[PDB]
Amino acid sequence: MLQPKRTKFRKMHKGRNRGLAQGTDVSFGSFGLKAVGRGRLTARQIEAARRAMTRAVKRQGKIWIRVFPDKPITEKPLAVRMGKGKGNVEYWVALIQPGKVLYEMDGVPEELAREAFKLAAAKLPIKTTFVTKTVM
Amino acid sequence: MKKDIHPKYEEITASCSCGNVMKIRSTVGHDLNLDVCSKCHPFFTGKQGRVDRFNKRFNI
Amino acid sequence: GSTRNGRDSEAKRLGVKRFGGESVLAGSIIVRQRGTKFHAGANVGCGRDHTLFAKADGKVKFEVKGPKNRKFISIEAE
Amino acid sequence: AKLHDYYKDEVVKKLMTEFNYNSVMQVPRVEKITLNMGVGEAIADKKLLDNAAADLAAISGQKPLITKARKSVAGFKIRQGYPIGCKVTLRGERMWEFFERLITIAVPRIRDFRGLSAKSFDGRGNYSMGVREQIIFPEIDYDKVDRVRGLDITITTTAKSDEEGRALLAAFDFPFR
Amino acid sequence: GIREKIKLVSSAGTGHFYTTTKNKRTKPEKLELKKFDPVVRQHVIYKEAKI
Amino acid sequence: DKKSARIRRATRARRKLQELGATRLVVHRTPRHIYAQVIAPNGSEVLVAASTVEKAIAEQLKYTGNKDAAAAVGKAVAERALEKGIKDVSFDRSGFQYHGRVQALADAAREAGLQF
RNA sequence: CGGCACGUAGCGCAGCGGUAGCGCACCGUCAUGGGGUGUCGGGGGUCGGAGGUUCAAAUCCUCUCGUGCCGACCA
RNA sequence: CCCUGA
RNA sequence: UGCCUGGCGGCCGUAGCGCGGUGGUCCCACCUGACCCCAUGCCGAACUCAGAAGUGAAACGCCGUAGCGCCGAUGGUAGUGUGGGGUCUCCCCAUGCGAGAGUAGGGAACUGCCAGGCA
RNA sequence: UCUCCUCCUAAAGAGUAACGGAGGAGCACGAAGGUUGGCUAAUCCUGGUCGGACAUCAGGAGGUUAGUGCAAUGGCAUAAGCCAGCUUGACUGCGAGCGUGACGGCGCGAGCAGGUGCGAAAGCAGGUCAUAGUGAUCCGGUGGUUCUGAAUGGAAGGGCCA
RNA sequence: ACUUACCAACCCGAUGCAAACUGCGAAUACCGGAGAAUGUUAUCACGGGAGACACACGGCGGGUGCUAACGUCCGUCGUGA
Ligand SMILES: [Mg+2]
Ligand SMILES: [Mg+2]
Ligand SMILES: [Mg+2]
Ligand SMILES: [Mg+2]
Ligand SMILES: [Mg+2]
Ligand SMILES: [Mg+2]
Ligand SMILES: [Mg+2]
Ligand SMILES: [Mg+2]
Ligand SMILES: [Mg+2]
Ligand SMILES: [Mg+2]
Ligand SMILES: [Mg+2]
Ligand SMILES: [Mg+2]
Ligand SMILES: [Mg+2]
Ligand SMILES: [Mg+2]
Ligand SMILES: [Mg+2]
Ligand SMILES: [Mg+2]
Ligand SMILES: [Mg+2]
Ligand SMILES: [Mg+2]
Ligand SMILES: [Zn+2]
Repeated sequence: MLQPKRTKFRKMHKGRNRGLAQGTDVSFGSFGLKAVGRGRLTARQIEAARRAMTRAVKRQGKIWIRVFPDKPITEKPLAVRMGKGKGNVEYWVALIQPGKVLYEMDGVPEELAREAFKLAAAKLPIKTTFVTKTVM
Repeated sequence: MKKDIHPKYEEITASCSCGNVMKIRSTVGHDLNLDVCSKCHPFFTGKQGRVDRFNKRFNI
Repeated sequence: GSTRNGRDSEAKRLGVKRFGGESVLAGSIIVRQRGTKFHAGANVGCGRDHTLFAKADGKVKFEVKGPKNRKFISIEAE
Repeated sequence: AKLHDYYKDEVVKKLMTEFNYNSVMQVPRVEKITLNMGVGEAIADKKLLDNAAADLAAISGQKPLITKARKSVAGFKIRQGYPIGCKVTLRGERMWEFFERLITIAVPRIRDFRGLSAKSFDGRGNYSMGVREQIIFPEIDYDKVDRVRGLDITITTTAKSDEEGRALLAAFDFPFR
Repeated sequence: GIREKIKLVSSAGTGHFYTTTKNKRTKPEKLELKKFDPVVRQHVIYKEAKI
Repeated sequence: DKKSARIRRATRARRKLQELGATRLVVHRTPRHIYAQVIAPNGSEVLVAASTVEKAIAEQLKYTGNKDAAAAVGKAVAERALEKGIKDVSFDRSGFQYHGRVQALADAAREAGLQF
């Protein structure tokens, strides 16, 4: 479960998630799972997808996680009246814009990479596609 | 040099027992009688086995 | 539930009071600032809270000058 | 003045022949000699620092600067601005006379002397050494001492490299081992 | 806080006094300064006195 | 470095005189010579100049790098300034300590007639 | 759920900008033919964990985990 | 103040 | 009128670093002495004075070279004012403004006043 | 929690809310103020007696990553940072003009008169690098000033200035 | 002296994120000036008289909430009032 070791501040504003993403190319490995929809990726979701990939490939090849959940999300408990302070931090998300290469993989044939990325795309909450490294 | 704050520093004579006489400004006041200098120290001049001792003690 | 926050200070109303090209009288404040974000040029004085005031009549003139590229305010005499 | 005249007449010629220089200004000079004493037990007894100042003054023929702490240190329980050492700087005539005193008298009087390390250059040609017992200087009489002390000596030189610095000191016949 | 009020009264006898503060524990000795006395319109010596 | 340290010392006084718009008598000093220039309030146009490297002073001078040389240069630059009709300049020592040769030049100009 | 009080040697407690202490317990020697009592004398502690300020934190501040105390009322 | 069973 | 040098500026990295070379008649710097004018919380190191034997070693100036720093289009993109629209967490259309980064490239500054040396 | 300061929210002038997110103040200082002169940091590496990861010394690399009496922001090399000499401008009466508030009030200020400090002079100095360090009115206390003084002369009391 | 089931600071190269990061940086908005046309002075000052200080929703920009509420609190515009 990914989380920053320390941050300057514990709570952040909600903010907005407009625009299209940077880091949209396959940079290190040969194949990539790229997000086409827009949303948030919980650290639990990222972990579940990574576990599914690594188990599908059986620990050959190399896997890069190109996103990191650095934004804390708060929640209020039940039976708490609205308005008495910002709530407590519960989990961390990574905001995703379209075209954002979430995961990336090398050292494995294309069909096995496609199958592993299919299992992880089934674990993720947003729309994805499979992309290949292109020379320029 | 500042005045009146520095120690008295006048020229004296140092004689070493190897026959050496030298003159230096120094703060000790009286003359100096030296046991060794740079001209008679063995390091400066250049003055600085089991089978052997076994053979010497048990020559046959 | 209770918060440790909730305090703020009343805003000091800083910023450029008379802008570039405006005609001023003697003694008019041009900017109010914390520190010399802008420096005083010709016919502009720096008061103790680093406030730049027009030392003579004329028009305000903003410029950049110097080896550190610092922003100066001058009064060009009319 | 004796070793300074010795420098001017033969050491510059020796270094010219040795290193194929083009300028007598390029031939290295001995710039200064700095003597320092770390008297860090002044925090317990400040008067002992005054004793060490009198000691260094008698050795070098010059009133010393009482050096204080650059910044406060946790382990040694010193505060910034607190006097913990003393230092003299020797330039010119007094530097040459002290250098002669050292290399002729005080160095042969070292207990168990086998020579000085040739690795004691700071990578730039400057030399540093330590004196364990100030009694090696004849300026300090024996039965007037209260505590055995030491000091350290830094010959700062305008030479560019370690080879040049050790060549200069060897041309002055500095007892390297 | 620990800094308490004092006045500096004239040495010219005009009855004029300035008022300042003073830290009594660190600096117990009295304060005198040459300042301007507008009654005689000259600079004279002001010495410490109690409020 | 000596020149950069001296320029750092001189910058404050020069910038104050620039703000005040004063006609500057700037003095420069070397081991061998000494230089003086009266310079306009815009700071770019040299009104008058006098120095020991000029033959018209160096012939009368014995050695160009002492206080007699500085006094001669000060009297010279003062008489040219009064001939051109300035009469009111402010001294700019350029970071040299106002002492010795710089003081001798400034005193020589002050007796010869420049007002500072 | 809200506060507010403490975590210090094996145990029970003081100390809350510099030193860490007390009693019982343990150990070594005496006393007794032997044990207990008693007499002589030692040693023992990341100061709950961890990190921010500071010359420097058991101490000031914050997060965290236990325990204890007082309120979770009117409908 | 004490003294494990035969 | 050309070249070199010193002082004061304009502008403030296309102008600063690095690397290689070069200059000493003048100028500049190092330099040579210091009881003095003056100075070191010790020291003529620095500040200062009296000078001119030596050297351009360091420094400085000039010259050359892209390893950097720096400048930088055109086209596209992001954003966005006004009007309209959708599948309305976010976009799209008409129209006006239009970056940041990157790319081709540029790039080893230019210039004014006074004074001195050489031709 | 209630007054005051700093940042964000706050939508590139100002201002702008919530039991929104984070921190501070209720002082200090006759030098920690004025001026003249001078100086430049943090950290690391190498060498060096005790001395060690870390004291003082020497050299290099570095370039403000330091510093600022105390939070945070904005400033600072001409230093506003650091060291010394002499000092009291931490003055008295005023003040063109301007900023900021509903008002009470609060802030900036060239310049004029008198007297001063530092400086060789130009100059700078009406507290501190700036922004917090606070409290209306009433009623009284103390010092000066006949300004008033219930028939008159005083006085009490009142006024004005501190 | 060796090996790593290993953990890794500086620097270098490649990739992201930030309301409380900035060597860059718009659109708008605001301040000042000049010029034409248009507008029943639409602007400012002074005086007489008030009311009002319980707002609602919709669009855009945000805090808060669950980018929940015909929720709550701000900025700007529109309509209802
Ligand atoms: Mg029993
Ligand atoms: Mg010299
Ligand atoms: Mg050279
Ligand atoms: Mg561009
Ligand atoms: Mg170059
Ligand atoms: Mg604003
Ligand atoms: Mg706005
Ligand atoms: Mg409003
Ligand atoms: Mg101060
Ligand atoms: Mg100064
Ligand atoms: Mg100051
Ligand atoms: Mg302050
Ligand atoms: Mg009466
Ligand atoms: Mg009566
Ligand atoms: Mg009265
Ligand atoms: Mg209301
Ligand atoms: Mg509303
Ligand atoms: Mg509503
Ligand atoms: Zn001998």
